[PDB]
Amino acid sequence: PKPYVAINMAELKNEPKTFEMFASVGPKVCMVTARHPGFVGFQNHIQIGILPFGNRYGGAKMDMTKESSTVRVLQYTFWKDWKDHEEMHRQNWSYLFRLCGSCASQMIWGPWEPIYEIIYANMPINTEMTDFTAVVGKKFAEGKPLDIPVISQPYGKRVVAFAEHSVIPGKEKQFEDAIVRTLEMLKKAPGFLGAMVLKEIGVSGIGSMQFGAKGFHQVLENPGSLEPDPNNVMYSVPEAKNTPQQYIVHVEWANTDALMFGMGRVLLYPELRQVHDEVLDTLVYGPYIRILNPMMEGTFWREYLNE
Amino acid sequence: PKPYVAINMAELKNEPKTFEMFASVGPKVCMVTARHPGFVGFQNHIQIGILPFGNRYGGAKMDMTKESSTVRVLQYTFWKDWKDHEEMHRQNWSYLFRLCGSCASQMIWGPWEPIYEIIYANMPINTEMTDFTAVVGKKFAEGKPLDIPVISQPYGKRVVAFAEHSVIPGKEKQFEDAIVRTLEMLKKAPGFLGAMVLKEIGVSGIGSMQFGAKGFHQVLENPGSLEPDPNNVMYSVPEAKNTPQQYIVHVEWANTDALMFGMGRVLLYPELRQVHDEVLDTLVYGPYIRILNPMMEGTFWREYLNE
Amino acid sequence: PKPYVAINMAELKNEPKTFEMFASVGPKVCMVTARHPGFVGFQNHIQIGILPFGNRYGGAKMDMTKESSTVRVLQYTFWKDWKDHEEMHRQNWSYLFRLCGSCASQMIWGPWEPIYEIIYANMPINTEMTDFTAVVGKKFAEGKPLDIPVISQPYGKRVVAFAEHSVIPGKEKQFEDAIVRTLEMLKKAPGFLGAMVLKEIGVSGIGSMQFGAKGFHQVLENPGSLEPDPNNVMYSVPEAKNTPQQYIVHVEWANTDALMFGMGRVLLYPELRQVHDEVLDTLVYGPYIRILNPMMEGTFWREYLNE
Amino acid sequence: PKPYVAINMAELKNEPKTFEMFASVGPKVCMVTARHPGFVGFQNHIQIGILPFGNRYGGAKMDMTKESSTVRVLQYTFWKDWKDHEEMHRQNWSYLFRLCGSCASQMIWGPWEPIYEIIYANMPINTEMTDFTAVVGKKFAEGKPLDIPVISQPYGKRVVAFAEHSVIPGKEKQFEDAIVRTLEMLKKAPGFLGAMVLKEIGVSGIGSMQFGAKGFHQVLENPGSLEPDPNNVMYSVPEAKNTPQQYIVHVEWANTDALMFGMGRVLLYPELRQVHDEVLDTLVYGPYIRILNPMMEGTFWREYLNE
Ligand SMILES: [Fe+3]
Ligand SMILES: [Fe+3]
Ligand SMILES: [Fe+3]
Ligand SMILES: [Fe+3]
Repeated sequence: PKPYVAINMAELKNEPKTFEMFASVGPKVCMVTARHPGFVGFQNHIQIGILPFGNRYGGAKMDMTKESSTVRVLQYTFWKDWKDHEEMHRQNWSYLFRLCGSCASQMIWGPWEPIYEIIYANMPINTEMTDFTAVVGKKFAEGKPLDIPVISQPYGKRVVAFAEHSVIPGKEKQFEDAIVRTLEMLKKAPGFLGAMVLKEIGVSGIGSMQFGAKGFHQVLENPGSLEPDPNNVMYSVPEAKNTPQQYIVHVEWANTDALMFGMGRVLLYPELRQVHDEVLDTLVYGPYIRILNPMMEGTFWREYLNE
Repeated sequence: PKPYVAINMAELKNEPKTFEMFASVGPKVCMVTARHPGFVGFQNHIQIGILPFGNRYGGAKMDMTKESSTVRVLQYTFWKDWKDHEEMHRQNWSYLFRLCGSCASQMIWGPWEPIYEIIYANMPINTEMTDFTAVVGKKFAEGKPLDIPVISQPYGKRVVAFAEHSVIPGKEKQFEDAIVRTLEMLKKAPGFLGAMVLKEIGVSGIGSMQFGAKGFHQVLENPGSLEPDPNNVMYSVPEAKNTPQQYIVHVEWANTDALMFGMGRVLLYPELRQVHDEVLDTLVYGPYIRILNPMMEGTFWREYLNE
Repeated sequence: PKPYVAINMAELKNEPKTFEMFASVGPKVCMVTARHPGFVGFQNHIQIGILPFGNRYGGAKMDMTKESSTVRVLQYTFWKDWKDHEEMHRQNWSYLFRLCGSCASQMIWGPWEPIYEIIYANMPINTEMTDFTAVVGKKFAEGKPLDIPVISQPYGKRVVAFAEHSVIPGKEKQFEDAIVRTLEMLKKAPGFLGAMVLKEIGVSGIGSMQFGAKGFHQVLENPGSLEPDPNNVMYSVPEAKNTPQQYIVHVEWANTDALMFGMGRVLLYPELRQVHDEVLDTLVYGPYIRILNPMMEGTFWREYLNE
Repeated sequence: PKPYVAINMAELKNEPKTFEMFASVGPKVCMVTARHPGFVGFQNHIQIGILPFGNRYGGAKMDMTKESSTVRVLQYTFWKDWKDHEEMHRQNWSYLFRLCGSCASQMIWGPWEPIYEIIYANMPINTEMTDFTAVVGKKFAEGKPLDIPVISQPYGKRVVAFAEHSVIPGKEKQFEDAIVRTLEMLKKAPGFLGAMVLKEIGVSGIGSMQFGAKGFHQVLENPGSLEPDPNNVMYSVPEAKNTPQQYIVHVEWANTDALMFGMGRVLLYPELRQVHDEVLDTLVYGPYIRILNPMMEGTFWREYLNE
């Protein structure tokens, strides 16, 4: 079934010490989240650049890692029910806060953790290049050759287009119908590895370290080993849901060229351009497209999705 | 009277070429906006850093300009009626679009231009250190020594704390009452040069280059001298107003130390901490505090403000 | 069905500034061409070298990019009807001319844009190495394993042999019959990714910036933002068709070794050599073979071709 | 059938001279062992690093080869009957001892050669990327597409997780049941190339150069060409079997990322975590996971395994 998605967002200094603590702390956080039975997996991204759209963002490029002073992370966690995420955070607060707190020395902005429902998904299981022979064999044995997916390689060996959209109030239905039509046509592009549409349903205060006054002072005053009152979150997840409605259109690609010209198909192929024009007519903000590298992931979230 | 405020936000490459075109294009844009009789001035900022809040944002410091790969600009324009801003853009579209278009090669994100109402303002006219003798003389001659302001130096010789807040729906009145009480007490801090509270009323589609499909293609395809159809904006300013409600708390200071410890008074002075805790209890997001340098400005906006 | 092909040819300085504007202007031109419903895609090439034929062109080699002072571009655009190309140019002249005009500082020769009919095509859809599992699955599901193509990777991950021929008047039928026989046999060579034969039907005056006196002076005198009169083109496309008849034999290959020895099959394999000798007997000029890298492309032109 | 496994372990100086004599002497030893008809193959490993488990072993990383002063070897030889191994050593002692003796100048610890029975095996034949077409063709021809394996590339082109476990006396049955359930689920991870569980049955005294007093002095006093009395080994293989019972869990992976996150599946996937927790409850020591590179191997041992 379709899981819910929490996306933890933050911006940190682009330096070795940051990536070192990614390697130490990251696995720990993931292991703690896996204590909850509603946890079905994760996909953690580093932003490597921004899609320039010709020279609309002429200062950007798809890979800005060698020049950027900061690094943005987007950590997806997947949940059977979005309430599982909230429960997991509270049940494991002593660990999560202290783990996430150790990132402080590198932090510039965040954490900020919106919650999403998946309203459309065409996402395959991941496989390594070593796997495809056994997959093909099994699918033919089952008489289901149509269920043979593309090869979507895990652990940093593909790229993601993270397209931000906010929609004019009242035009949500038009956006959702048109974007699904768009993605159904987009899958013809070479190197297309899957797409899903995420619709924000709210924000996790606790995941964003957004407390009332009491928790705010505890966060600021913390020596590192004393958690804020997790009960001092002043709003529920849906209470923080944004209007204009926010969506993420998440599209995966074999490589950044396939991404650039593949996403470009909505501009370059007249038949698809006409369909995607219906998406553009609904927007308050966007499309703004971040280029992401899915480096650390628990690939079994796609097994839950596709069962 | 209180003007409305448009704030044009963008992120550009932090390099000499960016600042060179600031010097060339900036004045032109300002001269064009001054064509509209509703224009009462401007205050253009560069972000120089982020308030770290101890080590809450331990990767940040108040002046990150020497290390940052990007520069964020926040360009305030002041208007008798916010509709003046929208009309100005449309009436002078051929000039403005082609001027702002020349920034493309340096752009990474933006432009994004929310519109605000001022719900509280305690902001003096600017004066240079050369002016204060005449100001003192004039005010005593008129029998109005209470009207002698602090010395708030224009053109990059003071700093701004730009504090972002979003508020839980239903708590706006609690937020506004408490933040005004806070700022009324905050003005006692040494080096305090004024404060105002900005409340978002919407977003300018045209100022944000956010069009329907037609305008979107015209923007991407533009050689530099062909404006998109300005009539292709699909939403009004109020249709894009965010819920949760967004506020900017804008506080000006003599220098970055006075800023750090002055803003810090809301944490460090128990009486004020109690008042400001009422603000904290209302928030979905924030406070997130950007450190700004007001470099280019038309100081007469404060003359309109203070009559 | 078979589309018509326009090939825009130009020679520019081989330096970073040229490739930077390829990246800036290129996408824009492509987005503009896609405004016309008869546009079915594109394939843009950079020449990387010349096939030396042993030492017939002993000063040449297949990759001369590190030593050449110039770079030649060959930009294919594909059209349902060749008149669509002409119509597109005229309808979008203000954008196209200003876009192409910005290349001026790097230009040494061109643009020159002959138009071609395709008289033979054996060209597969492009696929990334990630795609083939799904393609195989789909074709077996449909009971059409013979329709499983070779893997022809898009976006610079294969190479093209661009073979220029001009034919003795009266020998066109012999050339065409023999070259098709040749290519039908050539497809047995390892790493063969497809072939097509293009027959010139004329030249686009507007795409070649070839006007009468009025337009000529407008081009020379242009500050960059004032298009020449597009009605000052003095000849129709067929009026410029060359006699001797010109052809392009366009053959795609996995890599430059497969290209060299694969094309060489028409000299090295006695049975194929006898067939290809019938081609050679018809020539006024050629074969002259440019080595091309297809870097930027709209791969959906092959979907139109093979539907 | 399942062969028995002898694993020769040693630690040597990490320098070119060590690898040079690996290349000279290594093949010789393998040729001598192949004199015995019970020999069914071998898989020789170099340890390239240690799995850090987040920062549990924070001084370790998966590839420590550029920094380490030593290199550990683990040389698997496979035998129809474990007694064949003992027989081979004694029958060919003059060659083996003089061959292994030439390693002396580089040795820091070892040799130590435990013997194991395989209690679980899910291990495919090796294939190069060049082979899979013919493999697929053959299996479909035989009507057995389910017997198409993953591509497990020989000769250094994959990696091994070498997981050491020792089990509480009385808990061997629980360990063995749980670890098999674990590995049966683990095979779902991307890039999983096979697994087996080795259970120690004893230690080869002769393979470990562990003699009585007489042989000890002969070893120490040897000029290089005088073997110790091979009959002076004072214990049989089973007499040296350890309690607590020792196991090796041997898992092969496409690459070190697939290894890290794949092995990590027993921590990150809740369903598998519950199963694997039953393994953890039985342990005296471990899991300690060495990262191995299978460089030199006789791949036909897997043909014997899978018949
Ligand atoms: Fe979370
Ligand atoms: Fe504006
Ligand atoms: Fe053209
Ligand atoms: Fe041995």
